[PDB]
Amino acid sequence: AKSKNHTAHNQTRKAHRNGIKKPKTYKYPSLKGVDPKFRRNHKHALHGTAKALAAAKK
Amino acid sequence: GIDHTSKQHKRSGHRTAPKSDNVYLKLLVKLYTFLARRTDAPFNKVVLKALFLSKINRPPVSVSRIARALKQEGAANKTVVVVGTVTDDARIFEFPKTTVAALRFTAGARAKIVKAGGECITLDQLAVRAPKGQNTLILRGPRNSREAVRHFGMGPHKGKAPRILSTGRKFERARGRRRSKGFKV
Amino acid sequence: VLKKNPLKNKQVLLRLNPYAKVFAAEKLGSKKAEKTGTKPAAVFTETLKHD
Amino acid sequence: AEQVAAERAARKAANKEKRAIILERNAAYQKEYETAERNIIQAKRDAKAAGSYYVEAQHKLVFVVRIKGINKIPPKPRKVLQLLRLTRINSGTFVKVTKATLELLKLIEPYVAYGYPSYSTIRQLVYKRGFGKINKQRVPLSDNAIIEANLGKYGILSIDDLIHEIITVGPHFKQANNFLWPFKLSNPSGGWGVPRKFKHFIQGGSFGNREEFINKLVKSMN
Amino acid sequence: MAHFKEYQVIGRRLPTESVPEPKLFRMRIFASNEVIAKSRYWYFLQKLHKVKKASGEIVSINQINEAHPTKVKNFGVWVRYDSRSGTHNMYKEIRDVSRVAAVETLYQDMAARHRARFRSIHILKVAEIEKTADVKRQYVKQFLTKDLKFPLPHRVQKSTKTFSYKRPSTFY
Amino acid sequence: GKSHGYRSRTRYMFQRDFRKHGAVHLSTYLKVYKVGDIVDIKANGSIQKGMPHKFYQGKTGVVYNVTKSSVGVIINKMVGNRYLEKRLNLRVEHIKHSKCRQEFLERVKANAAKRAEAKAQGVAVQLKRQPAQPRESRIVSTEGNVPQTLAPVPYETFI
RNA sequence: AAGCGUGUUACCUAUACUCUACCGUCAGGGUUGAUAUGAUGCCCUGACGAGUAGGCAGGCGUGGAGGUCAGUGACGAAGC
RNA sequence: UUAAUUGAACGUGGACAUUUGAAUGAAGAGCUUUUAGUGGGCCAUUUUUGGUAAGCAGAACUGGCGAUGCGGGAUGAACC
RNA sequence: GACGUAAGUCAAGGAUGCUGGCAUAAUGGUUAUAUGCCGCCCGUCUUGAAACACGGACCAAGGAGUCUAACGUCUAUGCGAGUGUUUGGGUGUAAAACCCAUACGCGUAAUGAAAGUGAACGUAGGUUGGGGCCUCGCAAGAGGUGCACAAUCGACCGAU
RNA sequence: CGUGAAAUUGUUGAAAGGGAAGGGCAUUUGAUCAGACAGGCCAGCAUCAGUUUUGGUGGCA
Ligand SMILES: [Mg+2]
Ligand SMILES: [Mg+2]
Ligand SMILES: [Mg+2]
Ligand SMILES: [Mg+2]
Ligand SMILES: [Mg+2]
Ligand SMILES: [Mg+2]
Ligand SMILES: [Mg+2]
Ligand SMILES: [Mg+2]
Ligand SMILES: [Mg+2]
Ligand SMILES: [Mg+2]
Ligand SMILES: [Mg+2]
Ligand SMILES: [Mg+2]
Ligand SMILES: [Mg+2]
Ligand SMILES: [Mg+2]
Ligand SMILES: [Mg+2]
Ligand SMILES: [Mg+2]
Ligand SMILES: [Mg+2]
Ligand SMILES: [Mg+2]
Ligand SMILES: [Mg+2]
Ligand SMILES: [Mg+2]
Ligand SMILES: [Mg+2]
Ligand SMILES: [Mg+2]
Ligand SMILES: [Mg+2]
Ligand SMILES: [Mg+2]
Ligand SMILES: [Mg+2]
Ligand SMILES: [Mg+2]
Repeated sequence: AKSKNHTAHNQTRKAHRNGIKKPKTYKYPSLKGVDPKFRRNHKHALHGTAKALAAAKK
Repeated sequence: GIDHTSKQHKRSGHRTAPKSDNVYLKLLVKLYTFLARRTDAPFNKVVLKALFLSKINRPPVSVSRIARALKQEGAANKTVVVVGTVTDDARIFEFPKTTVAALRFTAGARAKIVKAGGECITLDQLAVRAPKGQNTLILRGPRNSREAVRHFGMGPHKGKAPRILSTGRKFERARGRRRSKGFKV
Repeated sequence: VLKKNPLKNKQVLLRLNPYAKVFAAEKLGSKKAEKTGTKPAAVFTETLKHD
Repeated sequence: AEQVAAERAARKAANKEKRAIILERNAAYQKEYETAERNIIQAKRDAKAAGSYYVEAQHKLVFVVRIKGINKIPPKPRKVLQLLRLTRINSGTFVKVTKATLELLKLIEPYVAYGYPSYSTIRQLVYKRGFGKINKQRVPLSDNAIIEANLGKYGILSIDDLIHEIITVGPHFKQANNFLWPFKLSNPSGGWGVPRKFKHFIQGGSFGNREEFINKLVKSMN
Repeated sequence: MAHFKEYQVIGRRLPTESVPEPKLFRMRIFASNEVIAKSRYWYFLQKLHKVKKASGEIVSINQINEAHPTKVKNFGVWVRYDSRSGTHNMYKEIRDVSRVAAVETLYQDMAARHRARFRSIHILKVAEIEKTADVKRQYVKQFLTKDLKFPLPHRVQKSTKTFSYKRPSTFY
Repeated sequence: GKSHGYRSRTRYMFQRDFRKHGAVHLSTYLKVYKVGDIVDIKANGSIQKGMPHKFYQGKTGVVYNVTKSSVGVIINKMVGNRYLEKRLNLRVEHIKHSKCRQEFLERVKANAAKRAEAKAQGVAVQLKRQPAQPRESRIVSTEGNVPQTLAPVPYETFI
């Protein structure tokens, strides 16, 4: 026997009953998908700034 | 009729009492309910809420965690407060002399603290000597190192632990876990 | 325990608004305006009565 | 001898000085109101005397009453009505008029009646149906100290100070208006004056902008 | 709406740098109150000039009183109205003591004889006919004959009671 | 049966503009993109490589990666009842700087200058923007501007 | 016209709106050197109350078991 | 990476404050685990496909009935 | 708060004052009946049941999410880098209660198909937050420390 | 042949009854019933308070 094929009826009411949410930004997002050459050199740049600050502060 | 913006009659969802029937715990709660009401020190309200917590929500605090906390500069003479159990840790070979206030001490933890010259104190004696939590260091154990937490949020590419009885070869290490067999998660 | 409405219950009206006593005494709710005698210009009256 | 008398004498004298302050501020407001209204009346007369027209400054404040029930409301009007705090039928609130708010009134016209409230209607509304939102609770004003303890940091020490901030839409209108719990009005005491409410006021119904006739409607409901 | 009221409504486009002091257009509007009069003003300026309520401004609204409320006048009225199948112009004559009640009579007449709602009527013009023999409709012309007098036969008296003991008369 | 290929229903969206076919002008290639730049997505049907899917047409995102010929863009996409982070590899042709960000920076500069000059005098110099306000009162004279207008007009067929 | 078009008022009455009380629920608070011993207590303040499928909570009732009431009972238990 | 501290990314240190950068509201906000039922729908306005049409079949957005009594439409799941 | 110079009073954080009848079926409750208005038969499947859909003539008694092995989340409790006496042994007032050795299980190490190898550069790291605590401040606030937790970049173990 | 329920039934008593009966709210009538005099029941007037409804009249713009 035949029945309903598709409908988006009630779908926005379900979606809104728990408040369609933004993706909750952070400082320092994941560096996923960044260019590997930059990422490799960023590692050494951060290592050097860690040395410089540690020597500066102690 | 009222166009309700918020769910009606919603409970706070926070414990307002220990689920425990321990009479001594309820006496400690009677004490810190008074102190949280009659003082404005935030320490008393924090301890009260910690007194309500469940077991998984008050993990053990190790003596070595306490000793690391005492290595914080300017903290070496602070009364460590643990609303829970303090366990022993043989991985530390030099324990400092300090006063630790906790709900429960293990035999090893108490012996280590006392052998260091320190003191083990109940929360009511802490309330007597530091009514506003003066010079106190509240420590908490690691909540997310529970075995059960490994399995939360399981799914493709999530990298959590599958709920599984037997481990090793033949137990979920095949199609779905390597490209040679279908795909990899 | 009981909301006594100002605008009646003169006592509550005086607990709020101490100026109500001066208002009633000086009849500031029935204040006469000074009789000035300006007259609209002819262009206004003609425009108003225009068909 | 707990020295209750010193506390009582200081506290009564403090009450007298606060009441002297409120008294002189209510007198100044009354001067400001009457001077303003006479200024517009004379300015209209002088423009007519000179062959000109005095275009009265557009109204800065509206009072809005939700006149429609809760069921069967589309979601955009439903959201705007919630943001105007009109969560039930015959609830009313004050809105400061800008483009950002006139567009909201445009979205909720078929569900509300609004217009421009006079001083008398604001006073009677605050005096009879005036409640403050204090620590999430609806508190009857009923005393000036309740207002000063919650809006004194904006310079609002009395119920008349609050009315002044509302009608002369002052720098702290927003704080003062939100402090006021949305007025819960009755049905009109002599009826709505129409056979069918849910047509525009222009069309012979009840809703939409009915600018100065909002005073008669609100007075009947208050 | 105890009756209509006649308002003069003067408005203009909003002034700009290009054109300060615009032209000040004015209409006479028959409306139940100020709000409807202003609405009718904009609705009619909608059809004549490029302007709407948002690009314009109401300079003045003033009620217009009858110069002589207690003088009986013959009014000629030009109306435009929409019937169910098209738009039609007509001219009618109404005898009464004021423009506002003549227009009130006119709306009642249009509703009764043509089922034309206030929605579907434009008052093009109202003007008193200052001379007899310029009156053209016979239903108003019959009332201008010299020494006019008619009886009111079959007077029906209103009874406050439910039962009468007299078997009444309709004399007059 | 149905059809849901990658570029379905893009007949008009990926059109070139009228009399605007051909090679892409060199400005789009000389524009510089840094991480954090806010960019608008509009696909160029001439450049078939590195195209955004049709969902991202008209979407505005943030640059997170810069490569030789392309830019990594983060877009927030409503999937069901939440938003998901999407990362797009788009060549520079399908990308332009968003003028919203440039104009906001202009306001930030102007706020700084106004704050700096206000520190000399005039505390609380109203940095925030305001919604358009109701008009003040005004006097409209009839000198050379006497009101004069007609009534509604009669009906004519015009045909 | 107690019909049709239109206009004006008065008037009728919903579990809706305003105020008051009582019940319950939720929330926010108060209360210990006799809280003039009920602190899962007492008290203050505000808001709220539709409901299938379903979830949860606090209670009521039945057969048997440990403890207590040194409980009831042939001067009448239980059952009806 | 640049011809080249030229840049890139991350930073040390210093300056800025509640009109801190529109309005309105905000009922606490954020977050986690776990598990029920459900996975036949139907109806109204508007958009809309097949069809002469259907109380027909099929989609869009919204509001409803289902799950809902109450006043009104005599009567009636959905209309007011 | 008001009034009064003060005494004190008041309609000012919720009714008092004066007077009468009766003290019983008088008010009230219960019940039968009458009157006005209203009220379709429950249960069930169903988009939709009062249905010309099904089960049900009546009554009593009986009558349907149980126990078990293994397990997930949550909670209580004991002990805690451990934990579990009860297979068994000792003992007993004898299927109870009480006591106990060696093991064994799970945990304290992972990873690789496997052979195998196997966890501190550092105050067990850096950055951003972070309750609480500390110091200075009437306070706001500022500074120090910052457990849990969150994001992120590293370091270490195994595989490649 | 302990107790001895319900369905169903006889008798007596009460009551109602023009094509069902039963039910809800309210009250009348009949029958029936509890408790209190160390204030229990029902009312009336006055001065107030809270919320309202309907009049009269004054002063202003
Ligand atoms: Mg289906
Ligand atoms: Mg009435
Ligand atoms: Mg296609
Ligand atoms: Mg009629
Ligand atoms: Mg309910
Ligand atoms: Mg039993
Ligand atoms: Mg017996
Ligand atoms: Mg099914
Ligand atoms: Mg169903
Ligand atoms: Mg109806
Ligand atoms: Mg009908
Ligand atoms: Mg109906
Ligand atoms: Mg009776
Ligand atoms: Mg019926
Ligand atoms: Mg069927
Ligand atoms: Mg049924
Ligand atoms: Mg069947
Ligand atoms: Mg059968
Ligand atoms: Mg059977
Ligand atoms: Mg049974
Ligand atoms: Mg027997
Ligand atoms: Mg027998
Ligand atoms: Mg029987
Ligand atoms: Mg018969
Ligand atoms: Mg009956
Ligand atoms: Mg009264």
